[PDB]
Amino acid sequence: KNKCVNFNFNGLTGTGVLTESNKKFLPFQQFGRDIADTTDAVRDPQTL
Amino acid sequence: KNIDGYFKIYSKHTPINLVRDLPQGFSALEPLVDLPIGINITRFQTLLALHRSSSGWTAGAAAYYVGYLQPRTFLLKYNENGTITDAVDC
Amino acid sequence: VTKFNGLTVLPPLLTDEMIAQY
Amino acid sequence: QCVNLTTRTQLPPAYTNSFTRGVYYPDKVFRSSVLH
Repeated sequence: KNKCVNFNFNGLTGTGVLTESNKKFLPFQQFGRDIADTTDAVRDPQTL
Repeated sequence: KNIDGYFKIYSKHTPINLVRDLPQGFSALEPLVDLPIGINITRFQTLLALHRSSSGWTAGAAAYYVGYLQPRTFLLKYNENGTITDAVDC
Repeated sequence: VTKFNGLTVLPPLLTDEMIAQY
Repeated sequence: QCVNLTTRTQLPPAYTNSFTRGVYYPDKVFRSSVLH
């Protein structure tokens, strides 16, 4: 995190920088999108 | 439901206290697993239990409901926690 | 009264304090 | 195997009325205080 680098996630592929948050994902969801239909929140596949 | 060979299983568990009628409330069915079977499903059955102290068996006390889905437009209202709280049929 | 997909929102020249000064 | 249960009684399939049942998650996308 905290670095603009290239990422390849399950629902988003591109360049971004990860920051801390306080959201709580559901156990079946892997990524989240905003109102603008843009993926801005993902989940680590190993760490909760 | 089956989407191009990928079988989806949704589930929801909640305590009730009734005899016949369903509650007039709302609940969101979350997915449980994902089974890539790659086959087509047209018919189905339901497992039931029987007891006897295959024609003289006796069942217990249970009930279930079977419905039919329709491809209509529905709205999804999410809260701050990301759960579906309301639904609007158009 | 009642984000990074190429839509840039520019701030105005006069802020909310400068409206109350006029 | 081929023996059917003889202690069964055929009943008419009566129906009931549901209010807001039958809504699930169509995808694995997280949302927050929005509506789609």
